[PDB]
Amino acid sequence: LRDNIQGITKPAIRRLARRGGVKRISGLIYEETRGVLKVFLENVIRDAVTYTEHAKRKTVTAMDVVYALKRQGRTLYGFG
Amino acid sequence: LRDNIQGITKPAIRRLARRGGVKRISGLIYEETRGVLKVFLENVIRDAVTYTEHAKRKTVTAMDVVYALKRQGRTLYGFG
Amino acid sequence: RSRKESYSIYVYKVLKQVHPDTGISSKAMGIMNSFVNDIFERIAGEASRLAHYNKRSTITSREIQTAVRLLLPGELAKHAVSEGTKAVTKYTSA
Amino acid sequence: RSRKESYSIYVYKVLKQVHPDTGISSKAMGIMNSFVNDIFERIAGEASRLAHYNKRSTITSREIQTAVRLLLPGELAKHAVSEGTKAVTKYTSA
Amino acid sequence: KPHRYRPGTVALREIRRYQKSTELLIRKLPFQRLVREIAQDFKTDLRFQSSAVMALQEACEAYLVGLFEDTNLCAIHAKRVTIMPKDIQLARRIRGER
Amino acid sequence: KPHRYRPGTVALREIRRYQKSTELLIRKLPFQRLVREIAQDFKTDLRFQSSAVMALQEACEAYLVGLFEDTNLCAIHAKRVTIMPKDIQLARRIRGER
Amino acid sequence: KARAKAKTRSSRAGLQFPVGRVHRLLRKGNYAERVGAGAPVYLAAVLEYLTAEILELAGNAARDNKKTRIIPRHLQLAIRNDEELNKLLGKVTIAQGGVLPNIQAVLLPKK
Amino acid sequence: ARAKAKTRSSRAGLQFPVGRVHRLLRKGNYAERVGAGAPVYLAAVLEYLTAEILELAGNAARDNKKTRIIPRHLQLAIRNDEELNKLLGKVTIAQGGVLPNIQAVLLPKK
DNA sequence: ACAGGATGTATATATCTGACACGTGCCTGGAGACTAGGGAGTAATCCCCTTGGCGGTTAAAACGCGGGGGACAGCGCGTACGTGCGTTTAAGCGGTGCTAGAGCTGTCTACGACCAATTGAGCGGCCTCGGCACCGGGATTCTCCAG
DNA sequence: CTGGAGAATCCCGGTGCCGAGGCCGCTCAATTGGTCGTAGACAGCTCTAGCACCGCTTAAACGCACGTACGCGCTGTCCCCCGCGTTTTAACCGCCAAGGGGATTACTCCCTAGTCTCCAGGCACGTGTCAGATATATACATCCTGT
Repeated sequence: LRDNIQGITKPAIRRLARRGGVKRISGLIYEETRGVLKVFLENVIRDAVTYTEHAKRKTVTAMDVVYALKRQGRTLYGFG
Repeated sequence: LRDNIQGITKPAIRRLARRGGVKRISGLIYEETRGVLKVFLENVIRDAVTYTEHAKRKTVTAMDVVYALKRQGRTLYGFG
Repeated sequence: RSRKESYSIYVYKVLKQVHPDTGISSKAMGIMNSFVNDIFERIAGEASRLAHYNKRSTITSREIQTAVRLLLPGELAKHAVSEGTKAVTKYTSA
Repeated sequence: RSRKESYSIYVYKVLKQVHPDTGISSKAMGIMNSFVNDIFERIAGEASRLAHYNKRSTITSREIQTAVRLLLPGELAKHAVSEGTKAVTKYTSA
Repeated sequence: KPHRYRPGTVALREIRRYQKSTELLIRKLPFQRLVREIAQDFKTDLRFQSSAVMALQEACEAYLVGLFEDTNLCAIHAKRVTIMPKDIQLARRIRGER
Repeated sequence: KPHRYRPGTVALREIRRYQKSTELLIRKLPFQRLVREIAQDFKTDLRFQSSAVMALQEACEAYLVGLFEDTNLCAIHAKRVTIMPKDIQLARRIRGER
Repeated sequence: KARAKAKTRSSRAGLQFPVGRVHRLLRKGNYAERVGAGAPVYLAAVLEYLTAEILELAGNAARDNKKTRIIPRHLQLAIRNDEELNKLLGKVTIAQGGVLPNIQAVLLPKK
Repeated sequence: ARAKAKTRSSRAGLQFPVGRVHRLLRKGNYAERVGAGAPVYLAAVLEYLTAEILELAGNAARDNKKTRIIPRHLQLAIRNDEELNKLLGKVTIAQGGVLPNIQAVLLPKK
């Protein structure tokens, strides 16, 4: 897989901003948002894959994701 | 023991802002800083007093303050 | 096979106690389950730290009470302390 | 009198093996002791959670390794993993 | 003469729409591909539960919405109604994410 | 005519002075009285170790210095050099105090 | 051999949350080498009270949404509308919960 | 006749106490069992982190023309090293001060 | 853009001075040795459930365009804040004394672990009906241009 | 300051469908009951240090006066983003199929708890002595007014 960060499209980022109560959006916001989302996703996935490797597993479970999230202070309800 | 928040003087808040790299300070900054300092101190002291009361002591120790800070994600090094 | 475990029946009992004619979905039930597990872990960890600080090898109702009034804010902590105290006093009698 | 515990002599040994002609103040030594205690507590708690997640009752060197690479960032994590693996190998070798 | 809402009113209408709603605002398949790409950067030939990718998407959307709330606060603080990358950078710097 | 420095220059020199040093910038006795007054409502006849008051002062000064750094960033964001209460409010709101 | 009829500890405490299950979890969680008899009772009471608060507020959020079933959106609305509950769960994200509807005053039309 | 005692720190080539770390692991109730290699691994990690921060702090002390590490030097060492700063970004060093930095917009105009 | 005048700040030496680092004596807590038992590693199996592909529908994304409204640069002004000085105030230092309470220390008792038998609470599975999602049609409200 | 067209939104009424909730069987985990060991509560003694007070010095706070530069309001201009229509595209849904590996069970072995004895590593204490503040004097380093 490659260049899949472009799958996070401009209208999707606009919708996320609208949920954040953003009225007007600069043109440079979308690339910045893709970068910050990539950084956040990299951190969470790195911790989750570390949890997966500790269990000698080859499948990343939802438990790994929620443990990774609550490790970053982003504790998530609804998946265990 | 009343109105001891005014003991946090305008020059003291000015020095604190100078250490924070603040070149120019508005005149209404000092009361706001006293308010935020009061809130922060109330939180930390409340936690420290809770720790002290659980130990059945009546002197707030340095360890109680350190634990109170560490509970709030503001761990302090240099007191145990 | 296996056998899982959750607070689903207890959360449902409390819901029927506080809202008799209100249901709850599986996603909301899972969120309540995660909430109960999270608060349990927070209170138990703070009580464990209290017992370790005070060089105690047992977690008592005092440790749980202090952990509750540390983690929970304000009126939430006050009412939680009242509920825990009344439950302990009711349990001791019976 | 009493009997207290600290990492002061170990921090001093490490300082002498990393900076022979350099001292350390009492406040700096206390800060280093607090740092060692805090990192110990962080790593041990993360390893405890790792053991509890996988339904394990023992904390081994692999739990500590996973906790270290979960807690330390970047080059610190890999260097610490290298140091720990080297120490474990040359400890089991003797 | 075609009808045209003035600039901003449709923006406010979709602000209300996406704050009232609760569904995921990112397409599922592109996000899953992004997640798998990052994971393959970390570990080769990994596998993901559907709930794992769903939890990742819920967390990422919550993080981005909160970040955009802080960014909007930063933009309004500068007497602006348009969010700019400087607002995002300031919000992340104050949050400590930098 | 007496020599005078232009506004902001001695301010910069004491920025450098107070970022070069490490001592506590709040007077010890007023802060200790404030700590005892705040603690008196939680519990009466309460006592404090000297190290406890020192730790409280160190933590409070570190917190206020960090808050003033974030406040300075907020003021610069609004194209100003004077920090204002709105800047402290924005910094605390983004940090999570509000 | 005249064993008395078993009474669950939750019933003795007058609770709905399981005192025995909480006691086992406290023992197995490596929190301390010993767990008092009143510790699971107190912890179960606190958990039940917090669950009751959240469920009451979420049922209220379902009432004015004219829904007879609690969904994640109702839990999110209840938690973020209550200042104390929001403070308790400030770092927690609720899946399929959404956000509170709020628009800044400067973004509204100026008239 | 017992053999000559050898500390597990010496057996692992470490300065930090493997025995004390093992006892603290078994007494902090992190798990009901603690492996043999876990304390030596943890002691190695702690000793490495101590070595890193002390190396940087001693360099700061040398740059400050002082032969004794004080809290200021530890603060400079932690905050200048971005990984060490990330590890200790939520901790405050007592008597450590702050990094000397002024925003460029505040500098004199001309 | 350059003198020079002035104030501030790194250098450069004496000079005590506490704090540091090192030496000692204990003593308690690691280390050597050995035993038992259960946790976990490994192997086998099985069956979710994850991945991959295909095809149709269409919702959403991408693109283009017109324009308006918001970002931003520039200007003016007036007031708030920085700077400096003389005055006041209370912090800080250094004593002194005293006593409240932290910190062991020994007894013992009540409380929690542990073991065995028992049973009923709770979980897995099945089933069904009604709450809510969907769809279609007014009713209503808000927007925006044109007056 | 409204009128009216237009578009979005809300209220309502009728299918329908799938998942929330109730029922049932089983089983394993909570109960009960009884015992035993030790954790801590509890009284008591000690002696540390926290509190309170006093006086003197002087650093710091404070109040005032002045001027300046910065915040903020206003204006223009301009171009960037928003609203909208059209075309494209790939997301989504449904279905199928295969096999990877999660996950459950059985066996055994080896690794860790627990003990007992023993000794030496580390801690409390004491003590020289030397980085290191701390006063000088000095040599620039900038700041700012003036030309």
